[PDB]
Amino acid sequence: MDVLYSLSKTLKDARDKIVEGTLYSNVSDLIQQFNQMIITMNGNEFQTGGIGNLPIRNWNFDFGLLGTTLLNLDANYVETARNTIDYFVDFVDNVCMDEMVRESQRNGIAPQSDSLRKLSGIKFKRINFDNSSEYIENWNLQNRRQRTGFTFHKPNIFPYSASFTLNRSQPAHDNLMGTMWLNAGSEIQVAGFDYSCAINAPANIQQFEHIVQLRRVLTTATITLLPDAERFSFPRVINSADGATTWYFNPVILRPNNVEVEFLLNGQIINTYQARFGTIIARNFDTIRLSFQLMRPPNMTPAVAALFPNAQPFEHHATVGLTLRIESAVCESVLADASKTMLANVTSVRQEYAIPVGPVFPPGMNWTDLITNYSPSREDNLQRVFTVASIRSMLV
Amino acid sequence: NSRDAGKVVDSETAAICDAIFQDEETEGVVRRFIAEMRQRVQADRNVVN
Amino acid sequence: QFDFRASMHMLTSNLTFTVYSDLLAFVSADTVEPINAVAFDNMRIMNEL
Ligand SMILES: [Cl-]
Ligand SMILES: [Zn+2]
Ligand SMILES: [Zn+2]
Repeated sequence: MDVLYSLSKTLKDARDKIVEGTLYSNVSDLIQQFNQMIITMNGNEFQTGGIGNLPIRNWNFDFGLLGTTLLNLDANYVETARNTIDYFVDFVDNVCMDEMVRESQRNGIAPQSDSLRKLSGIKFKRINFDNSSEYIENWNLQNRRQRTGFTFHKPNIFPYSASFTLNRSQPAHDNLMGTMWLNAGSEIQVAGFDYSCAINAPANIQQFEHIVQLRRVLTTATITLLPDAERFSFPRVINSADGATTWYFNPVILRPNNVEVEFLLNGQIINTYQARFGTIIARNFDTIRLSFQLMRPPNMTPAVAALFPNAQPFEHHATVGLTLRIESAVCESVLADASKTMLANVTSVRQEYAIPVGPVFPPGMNWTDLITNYSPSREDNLQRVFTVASIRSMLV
Repeated sequence: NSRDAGKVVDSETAAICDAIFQDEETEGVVRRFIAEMRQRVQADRNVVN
Repeated sequence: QFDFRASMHMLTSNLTFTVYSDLLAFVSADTVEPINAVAFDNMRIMNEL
């Protein structure tokens, strides 16, 4: 992986720095590293395999070194370097694609493709040089069992889930108490509804609790909390739990009462936020507990009092909401996020070559299924393929 | 003035290079290039630059 | 004015070769016995013997 990344970085530096008119001293060390790479790769036969519709490709390396002959680089030098760089970039892209499409249950973090297994030999270790990218840095640190994290903007940590829980229900679904929620990507939009508006509650208070167990621990997370859940504030016709019938939801939004957001790690209260809205910081957590109360307004204007009678039928159903958005976080494990293209790149490569479903990832690299059952083997394979994809993105 | 066993063609080029190297008004980059510029002899290909 | 950038070139040639003049010196040429010499028609030039 480090040798593959070093090949990619050397090629990127060659493409960026070996330009017409540049001083010889701007490329001396680069020319040395590039010639070392050429010498190391020369005389080696590589094969990128035929998994799926990915074509079998053979790679031969017999390339002359780059001289150091002109004070300012000219067009001939750049043309020769470009020829060599184009061949090497094609080879690296094919190796990255071949590695991206494989997976293993046991040694998911180890190289899978023949080309990358060969590049892991001692003879190619000379190619290795500066490993500065976030993913290669994290890879190297993780290989040494050092604490390191990936920074995600809007981490895709919540598997998609749009469902409800009815705590009070009837066959006619006209006096309902429960909770709705959408957990999607970095967003948790939850709502608690009471059709009776807590008329018969012990203190005219109805308690709602939403617990979300994150599949990986998130640290240094910045989160936006908003009182209302816009997704559950309009009338809806909702299928029943079994799907036999459909019930009616006619929300009227009230201010959530005694809002408490608890970010827990190992069952301990790491962060607590009471009636606090806006931007909050969760240090290090793996569970979110949103507890909020629907309080029947003790004092109502005649219209409000008309909304909520003392008994059935209930035409307007009192709903309280909560919106949580993880804007950014740090996770020791790789995750899909809004700003990076690693999941997209791997999925596109697998789809465009009809890679048969393996024994590790879900079909089509479905992110909901992946994160839902984010096992250690899946984590290893995902980290490997994401690192390969990040390496590939430097050239393709 | 070569620091890497450099060679040049011809002796007149050597005289010119020494004169430019010793000149005080020469650019530092040109001086370093004279000190570093190298020939390339590929005996397998039967080529010399 | 003398400009180093405009005057520094790389001259390329071969490392070494040997130039030959008398090609036919590379040919070992012998002849049949004159008694057995034949003409264009594959018969002996002189047949009276
Ligand atoms: Cl955004
Ligand atoms: Zn953004
Ligand atoms: Zn139902």
